[PDB]
Amino acid sequence: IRISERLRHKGRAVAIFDYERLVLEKFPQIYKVRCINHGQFDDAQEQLYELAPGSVTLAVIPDLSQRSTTNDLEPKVNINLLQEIEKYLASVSSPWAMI
Amino acid sequence: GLVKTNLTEPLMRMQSFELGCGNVDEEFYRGFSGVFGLTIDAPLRSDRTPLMGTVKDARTELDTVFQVLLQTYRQIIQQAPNYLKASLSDRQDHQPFLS
Amino acid sequence: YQMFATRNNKATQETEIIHDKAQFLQDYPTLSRDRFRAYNYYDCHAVWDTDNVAGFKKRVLRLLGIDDVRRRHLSHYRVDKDSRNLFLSIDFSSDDLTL
Amino acid sequence: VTELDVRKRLIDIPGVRNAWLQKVTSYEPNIYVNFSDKRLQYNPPTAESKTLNPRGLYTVRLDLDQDYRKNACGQIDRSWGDTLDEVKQVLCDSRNLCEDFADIVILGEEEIGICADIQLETNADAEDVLVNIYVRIQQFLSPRLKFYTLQELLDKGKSPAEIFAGRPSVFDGENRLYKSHGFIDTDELEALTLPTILHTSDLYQEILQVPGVSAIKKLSIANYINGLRQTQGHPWYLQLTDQYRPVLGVKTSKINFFKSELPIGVDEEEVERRYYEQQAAYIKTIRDRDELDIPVP
Amino acid sequence: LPILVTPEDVNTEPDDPYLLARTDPYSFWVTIVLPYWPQRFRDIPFRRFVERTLRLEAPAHIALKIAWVNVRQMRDFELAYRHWLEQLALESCENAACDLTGTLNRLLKILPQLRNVYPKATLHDCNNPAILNQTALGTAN
Amino acid sequence: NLRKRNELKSLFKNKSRLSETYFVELIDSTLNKRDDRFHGIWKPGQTYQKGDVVYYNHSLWEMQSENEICAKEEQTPGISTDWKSLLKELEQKVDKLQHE
Amino acid sequence: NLRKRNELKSLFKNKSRLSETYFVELIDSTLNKRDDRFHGIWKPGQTYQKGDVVYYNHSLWEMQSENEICAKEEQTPGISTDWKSLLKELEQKVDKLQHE
Amino acid sequence: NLRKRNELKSLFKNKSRLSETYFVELIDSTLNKRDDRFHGIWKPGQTYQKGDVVYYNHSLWEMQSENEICAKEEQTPGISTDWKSLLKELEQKVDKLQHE
Repeated sequence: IRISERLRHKGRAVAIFDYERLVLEKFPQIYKVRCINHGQFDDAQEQLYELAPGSVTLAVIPDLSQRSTTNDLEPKVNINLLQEIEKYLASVSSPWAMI
Repeated sequence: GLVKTNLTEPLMRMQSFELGCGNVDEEFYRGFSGVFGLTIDAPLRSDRTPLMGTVKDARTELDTVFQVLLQTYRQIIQQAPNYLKASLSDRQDHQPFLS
Repeated sequence: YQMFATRNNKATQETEIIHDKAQFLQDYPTLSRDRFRAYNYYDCHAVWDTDNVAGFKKRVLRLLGIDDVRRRHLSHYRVDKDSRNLFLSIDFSSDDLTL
Repeated sequence: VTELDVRKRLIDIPGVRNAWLQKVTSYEPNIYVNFSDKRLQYNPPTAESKTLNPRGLYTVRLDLDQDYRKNACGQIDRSWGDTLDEVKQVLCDSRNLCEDFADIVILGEEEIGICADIQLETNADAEDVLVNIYVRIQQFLSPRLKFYTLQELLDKGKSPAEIFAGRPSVFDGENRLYKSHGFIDTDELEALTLPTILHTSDLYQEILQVPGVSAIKKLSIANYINGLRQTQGHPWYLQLTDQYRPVLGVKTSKINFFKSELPIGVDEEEVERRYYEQQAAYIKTIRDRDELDIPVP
Repeated sequence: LPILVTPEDVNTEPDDPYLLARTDPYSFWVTIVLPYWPQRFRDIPFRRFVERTLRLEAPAHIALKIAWVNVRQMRDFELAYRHWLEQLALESCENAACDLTGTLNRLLKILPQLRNVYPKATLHDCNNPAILNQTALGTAN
Repeated sequence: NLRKRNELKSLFKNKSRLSETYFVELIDSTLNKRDDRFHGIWKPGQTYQKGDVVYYNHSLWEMQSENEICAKEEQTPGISTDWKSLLKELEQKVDKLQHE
Repeated sequence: NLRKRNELKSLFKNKSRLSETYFVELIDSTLNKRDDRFHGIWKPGQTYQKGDVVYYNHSLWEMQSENEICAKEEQTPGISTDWKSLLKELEQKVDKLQHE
Repeated sequence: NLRKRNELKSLFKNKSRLSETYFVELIDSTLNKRDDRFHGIWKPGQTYQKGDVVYYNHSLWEMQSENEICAKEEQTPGISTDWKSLLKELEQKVDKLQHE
């Protein structure tokens, strides 16, 4: 599975398929992910802008199949892991993309 | 490798110096360039220097050629000692009268 | 997808699918490798009626089933101005038997 | 696709020693937005306005080697026009969607002059010590990258997926597409950047490593451009000019030598000749298929 | 190019993702022009599936503009587009272009004018019924 | 016309300040290919005006047309009827006498 | 002669610090109409020296007189006996042969 | 080709800061004797390339040899077989016709 996916995205992130598969392989604790094209997120307002050329946004869900938490119907991901994924993706993509 | 990176222009300058004084050793340059695979074209006459200029200009030119030649010479001499034991332990078909 | 009623025998459809798959498999590595590359505007001999186009065009046109990827004219309709208004006829005015 | 992937391609062009990219953040001509007339214009509508810089443009900074070839009439000169043409032809053949290149800039160089008072050991010779100082400082300031063969990188334990990550294909069938000198190590590419501030302690700790040097009584540095001193100097740090690479100014440095409160003479011109002679050599050549690809058994 | 702003925008931030998209029409924008008359391109359900495919393949951070045009505007675009490409190449290929700016200015006047073609509306009751979101209005006379 | 290389080189030294008279003397003393009508070797992609002089193969040519023209790739001095030269008229005339 | 436009354009940038050298290369690399003896098109009001070359109608002319002259309005190359040209001597000679 | 002396003189004024566009326009608008192939009068001690044009006595000469050469004090256009000219071929041909 890993090598057949690499033979297609070449280890670089330029398209919806590339962002999604590069995350699911490196971080096994994610269950599902979605790549949003040309979209930006505003932290202060908690608003997403649907048209913003030059930005990319991702939304992720934790696994939770072998551990229990305080809200299993609307779970969250830890803040340190959200930053760890942004750094990895910034190193294998264009310099002009904001993630 | 070293010779292919470094020793073309010194050869051209030496050959021009020799043509200036009225005699060229074509066999030497042909042999050297054929052995190492270089390209030394037909030269011009440097009858301008260094027997026709300030004794400093006459000094600088000669030192400038000598420095490059000696750099490459020293690099080879310095790197040689690191291969002696491998030149022995890498075969089982040495001549018996030497082994 | 077959938009219109297909009169091809099932054997012909399967043969066409095999043909298309073999061609796609032979082409793939260069369709994938340059998926993010733009056209070269430095090449002053390859402006029109050429394949000097972006990889995006090549991939998308292959996925939709169009087999000609070039900068060609796509408009073949023109409007002219015709000033010829003179017209010959011969007649026996009896019931307009005319040529 | 990324910055290092372009640096590795530029460094593989004959005549280029290193390269850097920079984003364009100020675009000329300036463009202003007129809200009253709802249009873009060259003029500042309010004289207090912002310039609407468009995004997607790069600035290429080149470091060229100096060939100094001998002319037909007997002199020495340097010509780089063909290198600029080749760099442009290469770059315009590899740009991505929605990106362009604004300009290409050639970097200059600064000379760093060093003034110092060194105490020597009894069993020492100032001449060789000074030669070693010049060699070590020059190696410190201007490192060069090494090109590898595929096999000698595989012998370091790197999987092919990490070696071929960003390279464009060299061969298509039996046709060579471009000429290549080998592979560059990413870990070493990421460590070569342009500094802005020099710190004297980085020279203090390396001068203290030469055999025969006992203690450093005085050390300071100064900036030279075009042979003229630009400033007065500073004991602890120096700021560099944006467009220039630091090198060692051997002709403008002065290091005094004292053994137990007694001065010792040094033949400086012979030191300079010895410094030129002891420079290390390097290999940069064109390689064939056997050293570039991996055939089917 | 046009920018589509109003005076009330002078009191907001220039970095607003919605405002910045309107005042900066030069960054990560791409235009695709297609003819409408071919018989597979006259089918609106097919027309919409083709648009979706183009958006999946394009890079993540790039936005597209897609227009389906008639015969009059397809020729007006192709002639101006061709002449600008030839002049752009000559400046790069040894500074040999003539009238580069004039060729550009004649292209910036056609891009804002491209529009999609839809069939005319006719009311349905109990031969081509009007369907909401995919029909155009006529004129009084 | 006024100054030589060794006189112009005397105004641009290492510690001096610039001034407008230096550039006036620099501009007047070199050859202005627009104002003195001489463009060197013919190149396609240029624009020329009435009276320009250009060197093409083994001849100097003056442009006759009074309106500006764009130097087209496949219009070259000798093919078109914009340019003119005497070394070709006289050449053909002497060839004729030689043949006669 | 030493540098091209693309090499000279490489020394003058906003973020570059200039010097005496750049101007030496600028002056040596362009055409000095005084030192290389070529003035383009004839104009009245100039002063010329022995050896100057000037283009007047369909011919290049070299000045013969050894002392400086002022280009007078009603003295023009062909009328006066200062200038000279071969495309006129040869022209007249071939005209003579043609007539004979 | 783009600008005149009176337009270039307008960028260097009593209170005008420098910029790179001024020098771009200065370099493009004057004659670059390397890139446009024209060197004026022949001089001893200069190196030439294929295609150069040079004025020697009453004639313009183009270099034929494809490799760089050096102006030898003895080798002068007309003596050597590097250079070429038409005003000499035609001259000799018309002289022949005149004699015949």
